[PDB]
Amino acid sequence: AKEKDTIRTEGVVTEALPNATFRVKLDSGPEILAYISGKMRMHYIRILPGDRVVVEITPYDPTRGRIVYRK
Amino acid sequence: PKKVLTGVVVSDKMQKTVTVLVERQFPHPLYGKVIKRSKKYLAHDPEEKYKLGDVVEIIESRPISKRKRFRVLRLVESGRMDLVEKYLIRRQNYQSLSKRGGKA
Amino acid sequence: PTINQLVRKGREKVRKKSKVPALKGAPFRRGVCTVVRTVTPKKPNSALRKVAKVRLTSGYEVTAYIPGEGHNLQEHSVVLIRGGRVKDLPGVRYHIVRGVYDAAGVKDRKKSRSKYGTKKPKEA
Amino acid sequence: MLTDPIADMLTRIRNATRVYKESTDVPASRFKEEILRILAREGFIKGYERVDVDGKPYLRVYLKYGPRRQGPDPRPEQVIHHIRRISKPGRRVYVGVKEIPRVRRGLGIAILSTSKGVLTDREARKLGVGGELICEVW
Amino acid sequence: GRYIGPVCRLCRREGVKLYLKGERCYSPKCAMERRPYPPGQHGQKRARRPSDYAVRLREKQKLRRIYGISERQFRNLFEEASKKKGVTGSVFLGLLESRLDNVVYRLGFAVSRRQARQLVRHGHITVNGRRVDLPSYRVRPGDEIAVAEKSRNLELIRQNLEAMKGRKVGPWLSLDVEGMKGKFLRLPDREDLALPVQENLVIEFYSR
Amino acid sequence: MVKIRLARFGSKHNPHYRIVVTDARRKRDGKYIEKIGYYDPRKTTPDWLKVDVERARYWLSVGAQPTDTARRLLRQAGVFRQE
RNA sequence: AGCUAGUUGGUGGGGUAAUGGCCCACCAAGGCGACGACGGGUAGCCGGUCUGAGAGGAUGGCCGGCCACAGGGGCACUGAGACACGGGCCCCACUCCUACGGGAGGCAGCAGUUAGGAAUCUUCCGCAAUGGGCGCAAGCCUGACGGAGCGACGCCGCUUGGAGGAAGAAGCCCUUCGGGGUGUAAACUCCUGAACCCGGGACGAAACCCCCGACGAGGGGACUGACGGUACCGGGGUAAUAGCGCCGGCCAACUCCGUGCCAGCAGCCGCGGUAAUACGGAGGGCGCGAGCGUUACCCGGAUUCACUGGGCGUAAAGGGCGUGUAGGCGGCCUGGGGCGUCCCAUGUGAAAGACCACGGCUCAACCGUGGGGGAGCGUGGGAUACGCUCAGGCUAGACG
Ligand SMILES: [Mg+2]
Ligand SMILES: [Mg+2]
Ligand SMILES: [Mg+2]
Ligand SMILES: [Mg+2]
Ligand SMILES: [Mg+2]
Ligand SMILES: [Mg+2]
Ligand SMILES: [Mg+2]
Ligand SMILES: [Mg+2]
Ligand SMILES: [Mg+2]
Ligand SMILES: [Mg+2]
Ligand SMILES: [Mg+2]
Ligand SMILES: [Mg+2]
Ligand SMILES: [Mg+2]
Ligand SMILES: [Mg+2]
Ligand SMILES: [Mg+2]
Ligand SMILES: [Mg+2]
Ligand SMILES: [Mg+2]
Ligand SMILES: [Zn+2]
Repeated sequence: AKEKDTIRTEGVVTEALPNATFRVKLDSGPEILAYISGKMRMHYIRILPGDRVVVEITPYDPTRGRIVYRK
Repeated sequence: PKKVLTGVVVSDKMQKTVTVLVERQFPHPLYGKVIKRSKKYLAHDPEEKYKLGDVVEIIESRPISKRKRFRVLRLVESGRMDLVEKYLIRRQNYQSLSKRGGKA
Repeated sequence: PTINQLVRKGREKVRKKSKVPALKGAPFRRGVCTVVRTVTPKKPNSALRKVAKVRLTSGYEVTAYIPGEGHNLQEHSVVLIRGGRVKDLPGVRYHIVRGVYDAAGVKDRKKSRSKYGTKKPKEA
Repeated sequence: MLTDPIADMLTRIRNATRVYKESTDVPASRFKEEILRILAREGFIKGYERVDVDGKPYLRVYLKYGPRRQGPDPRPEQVIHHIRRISKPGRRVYVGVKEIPRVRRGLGIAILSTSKGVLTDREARKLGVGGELICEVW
Repeated sequence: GRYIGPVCRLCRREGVKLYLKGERCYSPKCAMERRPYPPGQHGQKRARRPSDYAVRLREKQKLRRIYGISERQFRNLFEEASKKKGVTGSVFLGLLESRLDNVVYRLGFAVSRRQARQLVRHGHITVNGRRVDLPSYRVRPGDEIAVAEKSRNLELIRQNLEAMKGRKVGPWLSLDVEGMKGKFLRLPDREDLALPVQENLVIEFYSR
Repeated sequence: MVKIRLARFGSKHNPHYRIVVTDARRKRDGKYIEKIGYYDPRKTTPDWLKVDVERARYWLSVGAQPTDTARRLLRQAGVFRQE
């Protein structure tokens, strides 16, 4: 099925944590742990610690999000 | 039948009582090797009669004191500290293994 | 070892160690949710597994996995833990029975419904 | 010292036969000779005789073998494919006549030592007795 | 309770022909007649080499699906033949062949095993007089297996016992078509039965 | 007081007693001193009562005191018949 | 890793049914321990049970045997017997009554309530049967017991039908668009006839008692069922529940669609980042079937604690080396003993369960009867090869 309570809000890469991990601060309100989307990692697309990025956030855990749009 | 046993009188220090050291033998239940186990019985000797080193037959008796249910039935063979030895020395080793140790 | 050695020291029976302190070795244990967060998979997996800290009646407070398409698990929602690790979520040794207590069963299930506490779909 | 004579013998035999010696010596003892008696009887060895090596008594044990073989490794088949001590000092093995094993589905034998002498298993079973289970052989 | 459902699909899956219907299963229609392949959307696709398991599983499923019996019963029956002396393979078949519902079928009282079951259930059968409606009743040597007098007028019992005129019977049996009786002479032996089964496998399957 | 009574060994709706000799204080189905017979209240087999009368007589020879029913069954197998 | 002062023994006395440091006075200085004392932890023990090829491992509900306890602690009284679950006293805790002085309680009996918990039943019927206490007896008491009740909790039995019926409906799935599958499955015809209605209706119960007979043996008579108007019997009679798990491999069962390292699966290896037999549904299939699946725990697989039956040069594993205590092990010949060891007889190894046989209930589950097996230990008799022991001898080990 796949519910639809997902979101695409944007933000900026803050920290450059380990294993394709980032502090990404949502333009919206705060920042989340944000991990690099599979797609994106498969197509490489390095991601500097200060880029505007798109996030996929499950209301289930706003605290986390996946980076969708590369830059 | 009142169980009868045999052993060496390793202790003579009491009044009207002797310590008989009955040695037992039997196969170990799982490993089967025959193993020699043993135990001390305080046999009743009213006449002092039996002295340290003797081999006596012990006989199941009516309680005589707490921890004492055997009477010396008869002497099998007199004197033989070679056995009292084993005992004493074994005890003496104890007097070590704990914090310091016992001379070899 | 020599036979004599065996007689002396002998073999040591193995001690099994429970992998589910659902205490009192119960089959299930019920508790209350503390947090209904989400966690990331391990070594080679990616996804947002739904998880939940649980205060057990057994006194313990553990992390349980929420099986299914989508739950309705909140906070003070009473739930029943059932034990079952999850290779991707370390620190997660139990699954949460769906269809018991505050854990509503999976809606729109038509297959292994029993393992998702969802009644028989009244087919017309 | 020579810790276990009976094993020492079976081993010498096992060792010699493995390299196909014709004969082979072993320090004699009544008990040892007795066992060989069965060995000979059951046809595991050609037989044996009392000899004097360097002044002390031994027992030549004339070994026996299958015939020459074909293709690679014409080495004969063994007559004594097996032979193992069972009762060993510091681990004696006694059996009741009902607990007497049947070596190799009967094709092999086991030599017991009973108060009725040193008989094989059939001999013991027949005579309704048990004893130390000296060794199996097949 | 017993299988109940399309039966010739089993016939097909088991490859071998099973007579779970009596008539027709002789007519050019047991489907194993032009369609000896398994049921379902893949029936005609190539068969990959079956696994040791597969084989044993299938052999058992076969034998069992023949006498139409619950794995539960089938198994216990097996475990029984196992304990009893005598080559298990045989003993087992002998026991399956001792079920009342089977004999009623082996005596032409019924067209098929299923039907015989029902006859037993609806009390149309006799065992030395007293009627017995337990399809799993163990018929044993000496037992006469009649037909309910009351039922002796039933068209079915008539048609059945009619065509039975002429037809011979198993050598471990014997039936008197007149009074609609028959005796269970002896437990049939492996040779006596001609089941498309390799019971050495069925034994091995319960080995695992 | 040692007695001679029945011990229930049947099963629901299927009673089968055992004419036993047991001290008077034991559970009716407890450890008995000796069995000496059996009894099938429903006579579901030709043989539905046996009594080692040799034995009975012995126990009675020593204070055995039978239940009224136990005495019944006994009598019924000439336990006392002194012809 | 050391423990011990009533602690170990003795003499006298108390005490009990009785032996005893059980208790006491006096005397002696003993008693226990690495063959593991003392201390800590955990636990009622057993017949058995579960698993296992076995050895073994695990277990000790229900049934039978024993023990311990009866809110926690202590104590005695009465008695053949108790330190006495529905007897007594005291202390503690808790509860209820209290005119505040003081009193009353104890379901770990049946049922039931409440609490805790994932979770465990009826405040039922009966005393007819079996058994128990009292009574000369009639009889009274009996939540022991016999039954019914609820719960697929387990085991066994049984039904949802049977036979016919297209080169094969429709719908749904797939298609190489020819067709293939669901499938004789259905529809339909015919047959039988669970439920259900009617009638009959039980074994279990023959004693105690009464009469003849002497209150004996023996013979006759009477009363008595909860279950139950149930079991079962006979007549009538309806085609009349099916679900659950699984189909990547271990492992029996494959395709289309949806999704797109997401949502999710997951026991392990792993699967999912646009052709996914591994996710979600569908068609089809495999397996079981009033069950099916899950979780938990035990045995198995695991010769992965290896007695059966494992090992240590480099994988985990030789002690840094020696001297040496205890202990383990012990060359050749002969004699005594007969402790081990072997044999025979005999006693014990309860019943139940296990195994076999026959039998009872339509079968089976369940149950009855009979038979066989059974380690261990007791007693008597025997054997002596090996082991032990004792004695004698020897030089092949060792020492000089
Ligand atoms: Mg989604
Ligand atoms: Mg406890
Ligand atoms: Mg094993
Ligand atoms: Mg008194
Ligand atoms: Mg009470
Ligand atoms: Mg009564
Ligand atoms: Mg009464
Ligand atoms: Mg497969
Ligand atoms: Mg796809
Ligand atoms: Mg093992
Ligand atoms: Mg080993
Ligand atoms: Mg290894
Ligand atoms: Mg290493
Ligand atoms: Mg070294
Ligand atoms: Mg020697
Ligand atoms: Mg002896
Ligand atoms: Mg029968
Ligand atoms: Zn067919």
